Amino acid sequence: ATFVRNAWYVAALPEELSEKPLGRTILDTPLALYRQPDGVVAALLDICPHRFAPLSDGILVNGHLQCPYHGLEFDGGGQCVHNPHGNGARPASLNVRSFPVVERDALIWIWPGDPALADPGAIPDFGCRVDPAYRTVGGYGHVDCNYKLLVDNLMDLEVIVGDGEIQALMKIPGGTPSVLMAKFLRGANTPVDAWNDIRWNKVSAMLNFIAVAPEGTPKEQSIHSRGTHILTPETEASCHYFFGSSRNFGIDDPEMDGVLRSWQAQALVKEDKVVVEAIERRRAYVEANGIRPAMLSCDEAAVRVSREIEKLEQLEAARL
Amino acid sequence: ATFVRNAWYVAALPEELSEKPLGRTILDTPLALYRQPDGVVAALLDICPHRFAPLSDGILVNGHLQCPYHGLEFDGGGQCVHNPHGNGARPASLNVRSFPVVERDALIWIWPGDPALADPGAIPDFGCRVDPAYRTVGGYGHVDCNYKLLVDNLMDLGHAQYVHRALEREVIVGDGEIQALMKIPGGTPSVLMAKFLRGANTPVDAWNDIRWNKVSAMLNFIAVAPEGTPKEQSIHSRGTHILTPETEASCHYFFGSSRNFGIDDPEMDGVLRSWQAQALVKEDKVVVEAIERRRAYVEANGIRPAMLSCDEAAVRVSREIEKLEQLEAARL
Amino acid sequence: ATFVRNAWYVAALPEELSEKPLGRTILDTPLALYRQPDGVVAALLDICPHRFAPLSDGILVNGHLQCPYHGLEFDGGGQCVHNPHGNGARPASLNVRSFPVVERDALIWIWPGDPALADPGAIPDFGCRVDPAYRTVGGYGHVDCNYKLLVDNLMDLEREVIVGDGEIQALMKIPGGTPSVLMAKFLRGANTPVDAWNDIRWNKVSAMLNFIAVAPEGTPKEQSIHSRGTHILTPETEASCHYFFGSSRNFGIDDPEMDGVLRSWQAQALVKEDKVVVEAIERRRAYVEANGIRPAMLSCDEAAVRVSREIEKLEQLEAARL
Ligand code: FES
Ligand code: FES
Ligand code: FES
Repeated sequence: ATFVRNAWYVAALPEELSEKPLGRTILDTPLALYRQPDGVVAALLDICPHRFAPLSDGILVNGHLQCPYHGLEFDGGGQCVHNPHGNGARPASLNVRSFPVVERDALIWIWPGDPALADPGAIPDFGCRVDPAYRTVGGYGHVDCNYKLLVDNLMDLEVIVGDGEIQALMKIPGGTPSVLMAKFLRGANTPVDAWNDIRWNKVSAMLNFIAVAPEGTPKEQSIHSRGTHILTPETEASCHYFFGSSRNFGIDDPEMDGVLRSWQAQALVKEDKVVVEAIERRRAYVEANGIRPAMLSCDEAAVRVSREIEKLEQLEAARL
Repeated sequence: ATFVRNAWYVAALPEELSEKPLGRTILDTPLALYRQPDGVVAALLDICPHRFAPLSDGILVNGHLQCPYHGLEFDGGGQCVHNPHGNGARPASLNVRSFPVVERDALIWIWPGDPALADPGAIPDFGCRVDPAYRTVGGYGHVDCNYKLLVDNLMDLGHAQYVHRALEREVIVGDGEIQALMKIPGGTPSVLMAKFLRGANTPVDAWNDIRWNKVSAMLNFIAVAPEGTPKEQSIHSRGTHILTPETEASCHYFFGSSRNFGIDDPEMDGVLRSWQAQALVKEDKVVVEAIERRRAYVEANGIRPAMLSCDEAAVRVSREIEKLEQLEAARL
Repeated sequence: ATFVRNAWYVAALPEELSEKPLGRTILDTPLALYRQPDGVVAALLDICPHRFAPLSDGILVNGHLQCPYHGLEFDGGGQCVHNPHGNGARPASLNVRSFPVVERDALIWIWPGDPALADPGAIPDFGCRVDPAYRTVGGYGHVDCNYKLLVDNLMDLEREVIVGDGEIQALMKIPGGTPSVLMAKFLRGANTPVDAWNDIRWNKVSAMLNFIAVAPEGTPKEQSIHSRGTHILTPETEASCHYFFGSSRNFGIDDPEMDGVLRSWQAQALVKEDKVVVEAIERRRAYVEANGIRPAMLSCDEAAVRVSREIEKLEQLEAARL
């Protein structure tokens, strides 16, 4: 596959991690993701340097991940800290590869490329996920399609182009009938404007803005929800979906939490998950013939994000 | 893959189609087969020209199939007839391929190859399925084997279906049509078939004929008659046995029975609608599906089949099919 | 795939075979295994010479395997003995390949390569399996890993490694010990201070026989209370294999309760937690091969490394011939 490795991707949501490691594949790389007894998240290559057993099937022993096959022990940095055989010796060849991980904005970000180039300044800005003004709920979903098809889906219903960031803004005075959603509709009564924005950040992290407000008031003074919609490639033809909603209205609604923690309700439904997986199963045919997609007006935002990913995939491929 | 695309194939039975589209793959081509408001059947490539969503998961909107992804609308010809986006424009690139589809003899025929060569006069004659002189029942079956294995099985020496237990032989070969004939005067095993025997009582003649038409469409003739009565004035059933490749290693089987006996017998309809009784026994599906899993081994070693006496008709259908494979492989 | 075809491998346990044929694949070769009316075991290529049907889905007709498609009949040599078609003629083109098979030591051995080199004298010695002095129990397992990984797993006086011709032995005596020399099942023999042994023998390609022993003080190794475990692997595909496991013990011969706990034989030929490691190692093969990733060997690996490289040398010899 052709992946963009020198970039931050979400590998998990913080609640998924524990002292029991989680095995998850990121850009065709099996990682063992666990949280150390002092709370710091580690990401080790899920292939023991000895005879390749899966570290993610082990447990922590004195805060060290102990391989379930023969008991080599590893720290968050990948250094072998205990060898229970023979002279107990730990040459450098017993170290497992370690990945940069930064926990920020209720997200576990990982750098799968050159670990020396990992720069926390490049992590996309998702502060609303930790903002006490917002109520943030969400979850995880696995999808059997290449990540770019869900990037299209999400970049879909003014387009500003920046460096490693793209914005697709739509302001809707009144709409086709009423430009009010059921959750927004109960807020006020006087005539309203609505917004439907989404921001794309380098590789495949996205944040939308769904808003309704009386008359023509500050966009930020509206009743709104910011959607976390982040994709991380799993294999060339599969990916992980991290979705979440940060709402500023009816914050302490235990009922609203239920519908928004649903897979079909916050991200793509059953017919919407079926569309991307179904498109993916049609890839071999469209490629075998000369079948290229037919663009419409509503595709400008998606096409520009697609071209940014294409540039990045070619630029890294040029390196190797 | 290796298919003979310039030929007519059955893609569905009429009763499978309605205004809710059916997704079916024919010779590695995903089709959406649906019936328009006036009942006329359309056959579109199941890949929307926009972002490749499956049209078969859509519905009709004012009689037009609307893609469930972004709402483009198509007519029976694949023409884009509504664009709900932007200036609404409908350039030619928003057309989806349409395949020649002809509903005839209670079968839904499709031409999966070069549409310029699709000639409805070439569709094999399965008239007995609409002949009010006959009672016609049948159904559908899917099998995990290359279709030629089920064509071999059906062209096999005096081999009938389970519900059909019991001059001599003759194989006539023509252009894209083969007939393998058997007349059994009086017999030695049995001349009355279990389902037939309730016709008359005195000693009889028996027939077991089968017709093959270009690429995998077959119609057999299982017959019983007293003494020496006209072959066509006999008690008989015309069996519809049509195979359509799905993938290189799987296929669709459309089986049917056109009988002139027990026309108003619903008990008889039940068994003849049975896929193991009429088309393929469970032990035969296991053999053919098992042979398919052996294809990689026999090809990797040099293993060619050793033919017997009971194989004359099938080997000829096999060689006719192969020539057609060559005609297409040469063109491109 | 790269297999060692000029070698004996177990294809089954005798109780798996009967007059009902068994389909099993050995080194990418589909076999039909059945036992003839006189008890003699035959091994035919599971591909009928007519139209490639599974012979293994057939039945015996007068001791001859009858193909379930069209009824051809085969004897133990693969010879077609009945053709129910036409003039009944049976040209040689209707014979199916037959494989050398030798039933020995309650094992079904097969030579999947060149039949001209098949020498029953090269079958490894597993006599304890038929020794009336021993009580033998075991079974079968299929595992989704290349067989070398379960040879690695199993190859893992103090610890001494003996190397012979097509034979490697890894011996361990634990004199008295410091952790424990008493095993849970063994402890109910003697009680005053004890020695323990854990040896394992590997014979060419992938047949292994271990020795688990416990005995008081310093008594003869052959006079200990012990079990000789059968651990034989046979490749199925590039990435799957058959596991034949067994226990031949000299203690509690007539104990049917004892038969039960050793038939929970996850303990010697680890097959539940141990199936999980090798299948997981196998699923990582594409990554470790795609990068230049080689295993880092330790002190506990001398036996495994020598057996692995002998398996490797034999693979090259055959790839070299062709
Ligand atoms: S083999 Fe994984 S730690 Fe010894
Ligand atoms: S795929 Fe976009 S309109 Fe059908
Ligand atoms: S395939 Fe075995 S006899 Fe026809």
